[PDB]
Amino acid sequence: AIPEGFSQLNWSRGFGRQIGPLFEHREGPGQARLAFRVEEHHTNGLGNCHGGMLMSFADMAWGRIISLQKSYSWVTVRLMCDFLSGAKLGDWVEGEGELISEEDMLFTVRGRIWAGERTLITGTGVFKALSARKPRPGELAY
Amino acid sequence: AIPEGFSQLNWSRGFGRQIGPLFEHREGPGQARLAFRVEEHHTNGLGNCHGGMLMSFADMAWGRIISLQKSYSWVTVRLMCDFLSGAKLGDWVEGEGELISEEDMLFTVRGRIWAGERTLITGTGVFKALSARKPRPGELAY
Repeated sequence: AIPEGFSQLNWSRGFGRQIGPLFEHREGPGQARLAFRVEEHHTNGLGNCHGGMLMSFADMAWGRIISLQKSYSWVTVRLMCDFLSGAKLGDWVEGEGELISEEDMLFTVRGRIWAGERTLITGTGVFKALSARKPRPGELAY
Repeated sequence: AIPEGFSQLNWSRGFGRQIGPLFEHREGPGQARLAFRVEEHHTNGLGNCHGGMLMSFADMAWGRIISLQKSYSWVTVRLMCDFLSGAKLGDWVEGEGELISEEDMLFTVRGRIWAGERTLITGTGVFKALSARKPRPGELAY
């Protein structure tokens, strides 16, 4: 029962699959959102989401902006996260960034991660767009 | 062939196992260091370590300070990472923090992650120590 508007992302290999399952919001309003359900392999072994998981999730959730806007490959240059509250096993966690500025292909994204009415993380990411790649469904270039 | 001074950390479940294998430095000089070898499940599918992996690794590497000093459970309150260079498949990556200050159980740790002579990440973590837990071998309380 995936929350309305979301569909599962599918990787075959690499780090996204290690930390999945992750979900992306469909095209239109809320498209910039990713989500995940806290599962045992996300946790600290004690029923709570590991903060390292939430940072990895913020990295991907907030960088999603650049993918959608440009369909460029990109790399994190800076990531800053303040942790306000925790997530537990089975929480539906969501993440989104807002694109504030771009200078010479450095995109600054202000971001949040939340689980319902609880804000888990507030922070800022700076991502460097590298070069054009094959567009993916839902991206502007697709 | 684990680099001299390191032994594999072993988890049975949870997020550390998802992102392993990780290694910890033996007791004595360098004890505060963790390490990992970049494997395919760490990468971006293109031979390079995902930046989200490196942040998760920094979280655990830099918080290791509190574990060693206190054998307290702890939680990340703030994590800030500037990414200077990338790691590739098969690189031996190491991470360590230096404990700068403590106020009322918030421990501020200045940190680095490196692969040989390359610094991958410089940053700062603030960790909140929560309560005593069972000491682990190599920790001060053990």
